[PDB]
Amino acid sequence: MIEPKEIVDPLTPDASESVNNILKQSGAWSGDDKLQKWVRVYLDRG
Amino acid sequence: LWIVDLNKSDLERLGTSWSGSITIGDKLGVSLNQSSISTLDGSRFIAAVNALEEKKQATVVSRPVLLTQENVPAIFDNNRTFYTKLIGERNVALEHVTYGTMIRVLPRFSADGQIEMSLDIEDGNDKTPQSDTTTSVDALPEVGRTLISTIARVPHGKSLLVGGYTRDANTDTVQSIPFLGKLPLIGSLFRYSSKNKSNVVRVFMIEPKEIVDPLTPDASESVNNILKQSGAWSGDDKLQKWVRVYLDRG
Amino acid sequence: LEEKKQATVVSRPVLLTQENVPAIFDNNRTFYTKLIGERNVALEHVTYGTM
Amino acid sequence: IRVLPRFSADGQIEMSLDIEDGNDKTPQSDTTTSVDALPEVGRTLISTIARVPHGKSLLVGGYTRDANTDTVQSIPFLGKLPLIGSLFRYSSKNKSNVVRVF
Amino acid sequence: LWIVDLNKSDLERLGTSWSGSITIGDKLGVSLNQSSISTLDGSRFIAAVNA
Repeated sequence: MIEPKEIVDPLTPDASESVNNILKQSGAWSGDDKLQKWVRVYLDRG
Repeated sequence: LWIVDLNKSDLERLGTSWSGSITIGDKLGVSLNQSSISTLDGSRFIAAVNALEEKKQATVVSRPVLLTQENVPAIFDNNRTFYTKLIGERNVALEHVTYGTMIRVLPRFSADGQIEMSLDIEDGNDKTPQSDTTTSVDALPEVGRTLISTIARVPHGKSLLVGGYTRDANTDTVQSIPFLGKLPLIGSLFRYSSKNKSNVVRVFMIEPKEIVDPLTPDASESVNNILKQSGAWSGDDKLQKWVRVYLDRG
Repeated sequence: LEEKKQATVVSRPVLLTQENVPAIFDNNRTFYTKLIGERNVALEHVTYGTM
Repeated sequence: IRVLPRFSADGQIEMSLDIEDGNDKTPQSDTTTSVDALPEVGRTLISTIARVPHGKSLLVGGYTRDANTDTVQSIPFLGKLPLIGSLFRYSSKNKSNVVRVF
Repeated sequence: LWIVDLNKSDLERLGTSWSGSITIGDKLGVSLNQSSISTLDGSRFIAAVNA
């Protein structure tokens, strides 16, 4: 089968809230660590 | 960009399957299910039951980051090899999967503030027939190869999808004996049922952002918080400081 | 011997472009399944390609 | 690493970067701690011009990864009775999470 | 330039997995999990635990 659709809008909600609902529920969240947060924090908010 | 994978599968196997032969007085030989009498004369008929089931679930989320100027190309690619510990040190073996990634882009600015880019991306492992033992494939999940070739524009600081793949599947079979598999008392001792079900999504996202500022705090304070807490700091040594000090402050 | 077999599989790719520009998507996963036995060891596998 | 730098007017530096780092893919270190001794880092390659103000530090590219794995292998009938039903399980979790940035 | 790496992993493995076969009076043979009787007649069923 086939079906296209037109798209003009960004994703709602945002992608940074999608994966942070994945990683805190699949059991792989990695922001608690006080050894690795010193270099992820350069990398999440700019 | 955001790679993301979700895998989920369960499988069950239960039932018997019979074979073998009998004999009567060296005058007649009755065999069940292709058991040749030319290899067996008194070996009576046997059975085989299978019982095993499991539930598998695995996720993997990876992301590359890279910056350019506008109207200039750039390439990023990467491939690590992930090992896992097969059980045994003298009875020795390993198994390993390479995990490759590639991305090249060509961005520009618009008038109203949105970014337009030009994407070829790749991700996956190479097809390797390996990990022969049952949990050896279970250790490291597999993700297939993929390739996009797409220009796509997106408003400032927000996230748009660029392509994906989903898949759902079942399987059902009931293998049995024709006459004796329907009587109510022990008729379900002659079944052989094996369901199977897996369902997998995988999608590539994208989001750019504009950047004008240097990193806050500085990088020399980042690694000096790493090395004094991971336990590898090397400024205490009175034999090696005489040449690192030419090298930290100019 | 007799049996009854039934199987379904439903898959979908998604992708976007602009208008009047080409684009390619292709994919191939390999699906393993657990043959019964760990020391009596064997596997079997099927690649599933899409373009 | 190869580069090609120049000065700007206001004091910032603009450079031209191709860098590489890693080991070559070697199937080796067969014993269990032999891989554990020396860690592995994958190959990487950048091709990027990037400018940065004087004396401060800017990021040029990186890679992170998170993963799980869960499986519960058991016997269908006898794996649910309360008394010794958990003697027929086979559970094996797995979890790794790795960052790396230039 | 500054290379930096952080790696972290943990892994656990626990449980059993069974196999083997029995016999009754040289008249019938019941086997669990692909144990062929064509290699074994009196070798009773075994287990394997990993921890």
